[PDB]
Amino acid sequence: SHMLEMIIKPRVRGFICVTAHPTGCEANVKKQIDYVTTEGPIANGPKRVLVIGASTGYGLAARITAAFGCGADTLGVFFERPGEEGKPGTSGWYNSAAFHKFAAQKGLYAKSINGDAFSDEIKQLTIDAIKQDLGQVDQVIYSLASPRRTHPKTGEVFNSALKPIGNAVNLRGLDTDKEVIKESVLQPATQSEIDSTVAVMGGEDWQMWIDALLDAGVLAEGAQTTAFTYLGEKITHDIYWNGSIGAAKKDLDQKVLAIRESLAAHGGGDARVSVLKAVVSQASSAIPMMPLYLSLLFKVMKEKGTHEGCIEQVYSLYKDSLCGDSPHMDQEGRLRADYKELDPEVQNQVQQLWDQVTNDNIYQLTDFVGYKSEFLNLFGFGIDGVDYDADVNPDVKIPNLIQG
Ligand SMILES: NC(=O)C1=CN([C@@H]2O[C@H](COP(=O)(O)OP(=O)(O)OC[C@H]3O[C@@H](n4cnc5c(N)ncnc54)[C@H](O)[C@@H]3O)[C@@H](O)[C@H]2O)C=CC1
Ligand SMILES: CCCCCCc1ccn(Cc2cccc(N)c2C)c(=O)c1
Ligand code: NA
Repeated sequence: SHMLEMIIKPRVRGFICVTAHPTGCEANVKKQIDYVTTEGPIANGPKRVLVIGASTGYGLAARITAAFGCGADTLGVFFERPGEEGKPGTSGWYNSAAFHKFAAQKGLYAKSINGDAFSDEIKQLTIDAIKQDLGQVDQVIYSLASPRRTHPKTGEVFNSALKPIGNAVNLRGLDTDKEVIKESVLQPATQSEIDSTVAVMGGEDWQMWIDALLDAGVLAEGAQTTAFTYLGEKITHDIYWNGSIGAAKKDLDQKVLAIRESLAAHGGGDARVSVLKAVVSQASSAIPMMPLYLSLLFKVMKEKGTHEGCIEQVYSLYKDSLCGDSPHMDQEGRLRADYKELDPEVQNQVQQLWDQVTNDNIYQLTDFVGYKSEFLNLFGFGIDGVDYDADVNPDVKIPNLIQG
């Protein structure tokens, strides 16, 4: 059986960790669950939840909160690679395998669909799943993060860009491989790259989802949907909020209105763009700015007692705003969970440290240690009480997994 099993260690290829540890991912999922159950149940939550992008990061945390905080039956959709012999699957695959296992232990429904959520096919499989099992869903979480989209009608492949708009920008960053503070310049996005980014990360596909569920009649009265967004501090504004990715996020703000209008006449349902804080994710070393900003932010927020990851954010988002008696609303009608990051004193401290960090003082000025630990945690590595010396079978299976 040693030929079918292997010792799995991190392998970092060009800022991407290309391995994932199944036992560690299970431990990470369990830790997120134990957080939710320790904090306690959430009153008045949805009971039948569809999460689009349910295998990692914020969508995973939404699934865990819905299931183990609100007691929801959950249907998840994601796009992940199964493990095979000699070849660890993606962290999201192992995460979902662990979710299904823990859901069943607690007697909660868990079914998942692995495939392209941008396609009509997957929307159909999802509809069919709800009809057979749930009747309808009360809540739809939209949490896809993707670099590309195949348009379901036209077949066109759109690619997102992470560029400023207008002028080129100098962005200070941390190269996590060489452990050097260094700057690079990004050229402004072309109108074409802006439209492509809005096609991928804007709100059309979210619309196509809520319309497809409606046209099939699988949405309960008083239903609710939310898509996640990031606004960030002024230091991220040039590249994020006012760049190509921010153009996409602003498209979401123009989608959420037609969404809310349709659900509000439908038993007083509701729809909101929800704004969340920056966290370490699979794509954090997309641009070396993110690791530097996270390392700084983690240190500052830890000194204030306010540091959080995905599960802490989404638990509050559900308890305070999605299901709570005091929604934390902004001037635009967005739900906000990100205010501890945007606190003026935090921004100021992060901004002051930003111009001071050098190769020599990274560990004295920042929580780069913490960034690295959370980044490895995502793939199931560096976790407490996991025996990393033991052989493991990378081919972990998932019951009630529809493969599309
Ligand atoms: N990571 C961060 O600091 C923040 C992210 N957000 C927003 O939260 C949302 C979730 O992002 P993360 O948690 O970072 O992403 P992530 O990479 O952890 O997860 C994205 C999910 O999308 C799924 N997915 C990607 N392409 C898909 C496809 N074609 N079809 C089906 N599933 C697909 C992945 O399987 C995964 O379940 C995004 O809208 C992001 O912009 C909001 C605030 C900050
Ligand atoms: C400089 C770091 C500040 C940005 C951190 C918050 C953040 C981090 C990741 N993402 C997802 C994302 C951001 C940028 C490019 C791409 N492709 C994707 C999927 C967000 O939307 C938001
Ligand atoms: Na997600």
